Amino acid sequence: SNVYESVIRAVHDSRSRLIDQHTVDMIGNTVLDALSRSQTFRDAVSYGIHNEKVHIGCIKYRNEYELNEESSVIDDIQSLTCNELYEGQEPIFPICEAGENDNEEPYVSFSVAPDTDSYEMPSWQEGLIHEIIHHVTGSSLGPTEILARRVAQELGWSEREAHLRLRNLNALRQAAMRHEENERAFFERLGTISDRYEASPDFTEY
Amino acid sequence: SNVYESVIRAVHDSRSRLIDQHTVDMIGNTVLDALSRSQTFRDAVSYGIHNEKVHIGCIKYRNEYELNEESSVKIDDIQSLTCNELYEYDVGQEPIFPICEAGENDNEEPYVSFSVAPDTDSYEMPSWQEGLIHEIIHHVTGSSLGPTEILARRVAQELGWSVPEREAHLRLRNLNALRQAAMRHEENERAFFERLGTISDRYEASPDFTEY
Repeated sequence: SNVYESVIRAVHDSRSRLIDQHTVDMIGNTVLDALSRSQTFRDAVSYGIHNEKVHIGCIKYRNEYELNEESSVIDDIQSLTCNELYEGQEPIFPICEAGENDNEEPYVSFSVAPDTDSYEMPSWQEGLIHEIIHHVTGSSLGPTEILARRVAQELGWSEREAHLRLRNLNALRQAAMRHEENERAFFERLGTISDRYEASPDFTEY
Repeated sequence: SNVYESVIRAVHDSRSRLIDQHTVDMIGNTVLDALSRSQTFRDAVSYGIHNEKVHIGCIKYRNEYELNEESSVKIDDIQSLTCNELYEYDVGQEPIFPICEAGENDNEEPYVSFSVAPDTDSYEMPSWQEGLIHEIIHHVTGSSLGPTEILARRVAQELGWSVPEREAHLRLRNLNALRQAAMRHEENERAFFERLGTISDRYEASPDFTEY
């Protein structure tokens, strides 16, 4: 509860490295739902407090991506089009990792949120929690996937490699399509953040 | 701290009288953003706790609607409403509008009924959000008019949100948010209105939105 507000502000402090407001909300909604309802997320979080691992409140969030080097497109992520997301030769996929900056502050990079009630949401949420789990439990594997599975089950959320890929793809697509009226800037925001550069925290470019 | 968890669970417990997961989501985000960053809102919430008014963690959420009596179209009930009918006729002839109310049930337990939430990043979101805060302001300030109106605009400005003439804008915001919600569930159109009717009859629907 000391921790709910810290996380809320952490999420607010993450806007400039995230793709859209929708992703800002999904993150808030899911991390805090887990924190409230999931006995194993709470133990894992609590463990990190009491064992001098990462305090959830410190964790900030990013939508970092990178080029696919089995592609047949290059250039940059900031110069990609709706259509290129439809022509495993996919331009990009996101950096899904629990990292820390040069200043040793912990962050989670992960896919852009899919749309509410899409098929790919429950899996997205599980993934996000999984990466958080890496930080709070001190882990840089089986144990953490299992752990996240349990959280996902406790919360009622509904080959692995391929599935993971199409999930990460449409999520990109869904987000893109979301802003089709602002396509160019969406990608110029995405390319911006993937270059570890800080964008509009109020998404003024929408 | 203590109130943040209380609210996340009020919301969770509010699901069965809420129209969809998006609205549940939007409510949660909006109330916690206000509680995190708005000094006026926190001042208002504190007051209610200290002075034996409503604790916010007490408050549940509803999307009750009532039929527009002054509407030409005859539909027997909400559950009977159709999308084309929604889309079909504009303000002043709309079948139903939101019940915006800071009420309580017969156990004196507090609730806020309010419009369904409009789409993410839509024109109506900021005003919706401000209106949700308004209704909560009524509970936590102990009230039952301009003072609360003013408090609410203040909260909205402190947070960076946007916004007779007022009524029209409001009435149009309400209707457009209903149209967006309706369109949001185009694959389950009949269930959308069945659920809206059930909530509007003051009965509980499934907390997991199993009809979608």
